[PDB]
Amino acid sequence: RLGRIRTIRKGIARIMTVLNKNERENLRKFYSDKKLRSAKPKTLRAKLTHRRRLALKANEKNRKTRRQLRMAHKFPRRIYAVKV
Amino acid sequence: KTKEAMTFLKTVGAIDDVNRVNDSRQIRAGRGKMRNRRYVARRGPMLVMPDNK
Amino acid sequence: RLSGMKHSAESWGTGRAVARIPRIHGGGTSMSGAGAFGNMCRGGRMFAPTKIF
Amino acid sequence: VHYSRKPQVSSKTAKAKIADLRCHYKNTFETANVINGMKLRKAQQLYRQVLAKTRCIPFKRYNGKIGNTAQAKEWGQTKGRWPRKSVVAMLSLLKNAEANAIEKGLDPGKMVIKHVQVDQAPRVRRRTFRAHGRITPYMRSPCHVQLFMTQPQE
Amino acid sequence: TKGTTSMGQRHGRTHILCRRCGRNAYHVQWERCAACAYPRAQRRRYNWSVKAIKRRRTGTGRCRYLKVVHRRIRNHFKTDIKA
Amino acid sequence: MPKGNNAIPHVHQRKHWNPCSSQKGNVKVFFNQPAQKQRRRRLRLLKAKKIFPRP
Amino acid sequence: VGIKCRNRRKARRAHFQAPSHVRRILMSAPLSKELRAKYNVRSMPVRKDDEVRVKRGKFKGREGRVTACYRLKWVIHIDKVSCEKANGTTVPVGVHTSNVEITKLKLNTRRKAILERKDRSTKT
Amino acid sequence: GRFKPLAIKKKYAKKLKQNRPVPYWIRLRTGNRIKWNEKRRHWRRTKLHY
RNA sequence: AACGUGUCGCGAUGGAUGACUUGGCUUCCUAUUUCGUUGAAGAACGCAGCAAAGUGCGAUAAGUGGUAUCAAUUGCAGAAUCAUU
RNA sequence: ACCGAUAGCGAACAAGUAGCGUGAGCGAAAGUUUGAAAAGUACUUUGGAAAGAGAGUGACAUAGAACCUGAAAUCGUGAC
Repeated sequence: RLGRIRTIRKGIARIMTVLNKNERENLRKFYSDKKLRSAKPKTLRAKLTHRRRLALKANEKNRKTRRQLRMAHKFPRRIYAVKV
Repeated sequence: KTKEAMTFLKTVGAIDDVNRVNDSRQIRAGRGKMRNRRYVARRGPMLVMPDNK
Repeated sequence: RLSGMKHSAESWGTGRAVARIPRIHGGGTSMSGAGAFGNMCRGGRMFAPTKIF
Repeated sequence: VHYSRKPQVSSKTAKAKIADLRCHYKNTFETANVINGMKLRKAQQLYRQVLAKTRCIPFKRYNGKIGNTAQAKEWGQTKGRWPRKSVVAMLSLLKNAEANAIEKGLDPGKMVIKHVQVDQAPRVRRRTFRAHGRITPYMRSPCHVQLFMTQPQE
Repeated sequence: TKGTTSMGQRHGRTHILCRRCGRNAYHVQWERCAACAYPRAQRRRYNWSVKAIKRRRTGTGRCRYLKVVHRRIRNHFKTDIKA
Repeated sequence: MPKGNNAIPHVHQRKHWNPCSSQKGNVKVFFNQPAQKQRRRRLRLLKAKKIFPRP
Repeated sequence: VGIKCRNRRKARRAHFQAPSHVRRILMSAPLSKELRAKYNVRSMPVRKDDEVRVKRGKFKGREGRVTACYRLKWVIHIDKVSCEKANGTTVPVGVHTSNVEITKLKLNTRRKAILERKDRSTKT
Repeated sequence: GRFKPLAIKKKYAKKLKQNRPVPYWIRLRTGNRIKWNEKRRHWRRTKLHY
């Protein structure tokens, strides 16, 4: 109960916290340079639900076909209005 | 303005009945209170609006 | 849904000097054997359970 | 603890009370009683006397099979006992009261007991194994004692 | 006799403690935590014992992480720090 | 039992699947309906708002 | 018109659950008539240091300074009001804000700042 | 028996530390409903079993 | 003399009672729907000044970090620490 | 327009705990000082000790931590 030591250890938490923060992000950077892979381990690459990790990436999902596309061009439907 | 309104209303009537009102307000004795009926009171005179403004 | 109603309790039957009801299953509890399910029992059903319509 | 009976004169009487004593209550009743219990004069001397020169203590309530004794002559009856345990208590009891008679200033050379009130205090539990596995309580009856002493005079 | 001596004979220790769920029911020789059914890669429950099911049903622990999922999801992943 | 000459032997709720201390089960009350009404309404209106240029 | 409670059970519950942070908020004082008059605030939340007056309770009318603010029991110890412990030791009593009124406040930056908002909300 | 695995070694240890009067200093605080060291294990009553 | 009987006042005895009542218990809503082998849940044991428990936490162990706010915390500890960063 | 601590969830409580059972599983009991607060009875004094008696506190301790009330059964007492 020269109680002050708790804090000091808690200070220890603080360097330590920081430290990895830095390292970790260090790492992250030097992973890239390709759109993918190994850039950056999973533990650098942050969990996000089974489903959330699953999912259709937008390109492949919005990048539908010519048939439709032409069609889409052909049948837009924005505003009309009626009453009289 | 509340006051303006009320006053006339009082003058024109609202005093007793109104005064029963607000003031016959009691904590609901018994358990309804403890099923959240904390207070009770009576009822006093009615103005009908065509609509309020 | 099934308030009260909840031990794996059984009726003990006859010859046992006693009213013939369900009783709590288990020992030590010192609920051990205590009358079960219904109405009359501690924490039990009540008669006529409280219907939805 | 509002113990006992409304007791007179703030001048010359003295109050104590102790609880849950460890002698069998009924029994103790008969212990207490000889001092108190009764009927005035007989109760007063005898406490001064068993307790300052005698043994058998009278009983006349509890039943059982309960032994017969000539000592019961002390009573003209047939029951009294000599049960050690109690006795001890009794002595204590007087005694604080007596030291209080210093502080009240009363004459301890001749104080008198009036109105003791001795009550059943809540009982002690424990268990026993019987054949086939049955179990019974073998329980206990302790004591409440609260005491007053008088000694006005001419 | 029939019983009590034979109560002398209960040095079975029958079922022991478990890994996954602990308690007991661990049959040594045909190896099972009755409970968790460790061995087996899933865990056991049955209907009838519904209460047991409740007794095991998640949260009872601490959903150590999963708990936090609710925060996080609700915290909708605007990500990184503000600075 | 009382003497009253009334409309013979009836009344019904004391039949099947009305979940008792058992459980069951096929449940579908309408008490939601206020709320539901609102659910239809509140939504409906609220929908309008969104759509809004549209007949 | 929303025509009820604002239901007590829940509410009643909530109060008991007040966190530290929250205690401070809830606790506000009537401000000195003069002080009110001065900064033109309605009522104001406390903290240490400062000066108060006892209105009601059995002990109506006692007055003194804030030593100590014990939020869990919701207490102010005010300086120079105390109780004696049998031994001969004074032990301060504690107290609730609304039956006291703040006579005088400690003002730092934060104070000044807070004060500003408050004073404003009354005054501006 | 004579020998009794580390896990086993753990179970007593963990328990023992709990089997004694609750930290009194705690008890003293404001609003301490605190009856007693409830859950304390014992042996001439309460073998831990198995 | 006895035991009973009785009253009442009073006392014991007991934990009733009412009154409360963050408890239960029901209905109804919102949602930027809802895990985990990227190791979930559940499990284990651990971690405090002084902690049994609970509770929190996980050897960064009754915790750090950010951010928000803006002086407490009090069983006893502790710190002058409010122009304060 | 629910229940009111034997109610009400099992569970108002360190409860799905404790406890119990080989195990499967079974699975409880258990509420409130303060017209305001410990002010939680200093001190005296007897008392081995508890303790007592005083005292001392506090509106109130027929409020002294069994704290609201304190029902009945049962018993001492007083009193007859």
